[PDB]
Amino acid sequence: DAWEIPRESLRLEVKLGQGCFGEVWMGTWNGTTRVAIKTLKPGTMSPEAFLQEAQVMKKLRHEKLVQLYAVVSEEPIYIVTEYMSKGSLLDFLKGETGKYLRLPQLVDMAAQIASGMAYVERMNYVHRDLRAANILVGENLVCKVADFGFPIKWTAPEAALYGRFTIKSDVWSFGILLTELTTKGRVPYPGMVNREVLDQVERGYRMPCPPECPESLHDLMCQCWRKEPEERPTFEYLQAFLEDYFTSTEPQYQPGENL
Ligand SMILES: Cc1ccc(C(=O)Nc2ccc(CN3CCN(C)CC3)c(C(F)(F)F)c2)cc1C#Cc1cnc2cccnn12
Repeated sequence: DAWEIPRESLRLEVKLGQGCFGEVWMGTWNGTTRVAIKTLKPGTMSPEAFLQEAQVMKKLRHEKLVQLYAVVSEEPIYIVTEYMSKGSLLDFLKGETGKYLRLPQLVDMAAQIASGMAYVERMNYVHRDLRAANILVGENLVCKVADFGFPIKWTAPEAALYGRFTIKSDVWSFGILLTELTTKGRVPYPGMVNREVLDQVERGYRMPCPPECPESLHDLMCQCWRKEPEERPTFEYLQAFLEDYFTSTEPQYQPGENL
């Protein structure tokens, strides 16, 4: 058991999520420390399929990966975790302060995610659904990699077509996630339906450079979007590249209207 707790500890205060097969609540733990809860909506998935997520989350422990705190085996099940106060990043980028973000805050932000995924990469694990809807945000623009568990527009074409879901198909996704950041949360492949994406991309189409995104950064995304998984960069290299960007790659970056 080890991470099992009682319902006596917890209190589910305001419903923040409304998942495929569950819900998500702000709360309080042992009446003191403020946490988040995944509640299985009963019948649907059962304590087998749902509770392999707590297995996986037990082994990972990293400063950019949402931290498991506790579990509740006896039904209804509450999977418990730290609370990211600004929520999902897609929400944050679309919300109040999205308009004030410039490219040093987005690229800093990006480097934290790459950090988390490098740790994921080190453990020989695949995420499978890397994107702005699976990144939570707390104060001071701290981002962490989360999971809320199909998206053609984020999934690599070798994983979408043939199921080769490797670390390097998360590398692909990271490049797309980068375009979300640089457009402020806009959906990939504007106007193009799932079917058009595959076909065009399959035939070499990549997203053009976002307006006011320098070309150096657009060369990074295309690096993630190479046709051969093994020629994609790595999260470590991407981490460093993003960390060093304004000294080593854009020292004449000058902020403008949007970025
Ligand atoms: C309550 C809660 C419960 C569970 C999870 C969760 O499922 N996390 C998770 C699951 C799996 C994986 C890794 N696998 C990927 C798949 N892969 C195939 C295998 C490995 C990881 C990761 F950390 F590794 F990324 C995280 C997140 C939250 C949240 C929250 C929260 C906190 N503040 C707010 C504010 C607004 C909204 N939500 N929220």
